[PDB]
Parts: sequence; structure tokens; C-alpha cells
Amino acid sequence: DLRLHLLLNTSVTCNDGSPAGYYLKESRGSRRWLLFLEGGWYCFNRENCDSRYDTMRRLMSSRDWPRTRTGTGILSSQPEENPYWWNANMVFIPYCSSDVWSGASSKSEKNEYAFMGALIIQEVVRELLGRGLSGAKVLLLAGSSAGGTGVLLNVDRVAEQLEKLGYPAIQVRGLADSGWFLDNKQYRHPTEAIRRGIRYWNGVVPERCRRQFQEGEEWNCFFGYKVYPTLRSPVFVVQWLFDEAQLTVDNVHVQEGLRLYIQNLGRELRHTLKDVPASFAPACLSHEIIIRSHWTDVQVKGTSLPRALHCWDRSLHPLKGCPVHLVDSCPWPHCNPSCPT
Ligand SMILES: CC(C)COC[C@H](CN(Cc1ccccc1)c1ccccc1)N1CCCC1
Ligand SMILES: *[C@@H]1O[C@H](CO)[C@@H](O)[C@H](O)[C@H]1NC(C)=O
Repeated sequence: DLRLHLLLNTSVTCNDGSPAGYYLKESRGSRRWLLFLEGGWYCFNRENCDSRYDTMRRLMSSRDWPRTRTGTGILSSQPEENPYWWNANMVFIPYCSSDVWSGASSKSEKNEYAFMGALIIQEVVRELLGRGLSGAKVLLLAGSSAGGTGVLLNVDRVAEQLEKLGYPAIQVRGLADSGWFLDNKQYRHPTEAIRRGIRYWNGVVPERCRRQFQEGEEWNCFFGYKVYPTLRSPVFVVQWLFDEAQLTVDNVHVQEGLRLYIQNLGRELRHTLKDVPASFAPACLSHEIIIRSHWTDVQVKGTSLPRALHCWDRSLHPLKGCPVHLVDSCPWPHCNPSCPT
């Protein structure tokens, strides 16, 4: 089990001003550290954040968090469940800021809620340095859904933080699961929600991407295919070709018009990954993968995700029989037989 620690700096808070935190299981024989960002949508104004506080309160407050959590999938310490990194130091960071991990604003006389996602990540890193992270060789910042987008927005800032604190030997990398979206045409009649959220949250984006798009256009940096080329840290992208959250935003819930729409979406997703050399993109209708207990079961071209990640590790020391770029070419959901049921 992973054990809860609330942040010693109690000014870095969840939405309601309660302290943020992290769950930790140390592995003293290992120099690998895995820091996982939880997902769970977001809120973007007073009225919809109040609604979230009523029925999704664990995503806005630490007051009701349990003392422990069980690590699953890539967070499991059992080699049978996690062939990739079972001996690593494991960290699960709960999502309690509702800001896609981008916020840097405190509660105040003008602000009913605090949106501190970007500061929460930085404070977790700083406090872990006193608990063994100072000896790491590799820090993998991973995340699913809003947490996958969170990796893209924060991985280079973690790398810059460790350099400035005097730890240039730690190699920072990212693993972004189910956070690679397209700003496409909907099937029936959403970027406005991110534009509004950034202002409400005092949201921050990576500096090189910010300098490209400029004031008022920072929402562009929330889209993987636009922010990825600006990043310097190595990032492995995991994305279903027919992601259910993508389809929900597109108003898809089969005749010719919908058939063409769905096939075009898979082709467009595949196009955006052509120049992403570490990627895993199966032709399945689903959402999230890395913390599911049966994450080992899916394969692309005969290679599982745990294998592809191991081959990525080797490449950062092409490899014979050890591929890292794995994108399905078949054009319809479940054309890959290994898709989840
Ligand atoms: C997992 C969540 C963070 C996903 O949020 C999806 C979008 C926000 N977009 C905008 C978007 C526009 C077009 C197509 C897809 C998404 C978004 C964009 C990039 C990264 C995160 C969220 N919302 C709009 C209303 C409801 C959800
Ligand atoms: C606590 O965090 C806040 C916000 O990140 C920061 O301004 C402050 O310096 C921190 N306090 C200490 C003692 O580091």
C-alpha cells in the first residue's frame, strides 16, 4: 500500500483551502521514481465548481481522504501486474485542484476557490527530495486523462526545478496517457471552456509554447499536438485512436455520415502521432489505461505497452525486436483483437 502524506507547506492547497498531498511507497533498493497525476475533468466558473463541490468533493478537498491507497497497474509492485517498473518508488498525487494541473492562484477575499495544480506538483517534488528523491537516476512524471494533459504542461517545469535546486543528474521524463485531444469539428452542435478556465485559474503553460501563441491564445498549449514539439524532456504518448472523452466532446454516442466521421477521427489522430517516436495508439473505443490492473493485455503489432515502455528505457541509454513507435493503421474500433472488452 501507498501511505498518505499531507504537504508540510499548508499554503499549497486543494480547491477549498485544505492541504494537498501525496501517497508514497518507497523502494530503498531502487533509483527509479514514478510520480502519477490523477485525472477527473475540471471546473471553470463559480457555478459549476459549486456543483462539483457537492457531488465530487474528494476532487476538491483532502478532508475525506483515506490513510492508504493500493497501487494498481503501472503503480503495482508485483511483477506479474507490472512487468515494466515493479521495483520503483511509487507516488500517487491526488487531483484536488480542478484545473488540469495548470493553476497558480490562492484562495483570497476575491477568490472563493484556490487553483494550485502547478504549485502542488512543484511542492511534492521539493518535499520528496528529503525522502530519497535526491538519489534518483530517473523521475518519470506520468498521468491519465486530465493528468495526461497535466504531464504535458508540467514535465519541463519539473526538469527546470531540479536543475535550479542543484540536481542535474536526475533525468526527468514524461508519460502522458489519454490526454492527447484534437480541436476538431463536432459531429453535432468546447475550446471556450479552456479559455475561460485559464483566466479563472490563473493557469500557466510551458514557456516556449506560450511564446509561440502569445497573450490570449495560451489555450492552444493544452492540445498535445501543439505543445509536444516545444518540449525538451522525453515524452511517451499513450492514446486510444477512438478515445471516449474525445467522442463525448464531439457529441458522438451506424449510417454513412457517422461512419465517415469516426474513420476521419482515427486518421487525424494517427496523423498527429506520425512524428512522435515514443507512442502507443491502439484502434479501440476506450479511455485511460496505465493504472488498470489488466493494462498488460493490449498489444499493437504484437507488442504490449509494458514492453514498449521497457524498449523506451533501452533507447534512452532502432532496437532489434524492441519497438517504441506503435500506432494502429486499421480504421475502425476493435479492428485490433486485443482491445478491452
Ligand atoms: C479530460 C478533460 C480535461 C477533457 O476536457 C474536454 C473539454 C476541454 N477541452 C477542449 C476540447 C475541445 C475540442 C476537443 C477536445 C477538447 C480540452 C482540450 C485539451 C486538453 C484538455 C481539455 N471539455 C469541454 C467541455 C467539456 C470537456
Ligand atoms: C509555501 O508555498 C508557497 C506557495 O507556493 C510559497 O510562496 C512559500 O514560499 C512556501 N513556503 C515555504 C516555507 O517554502
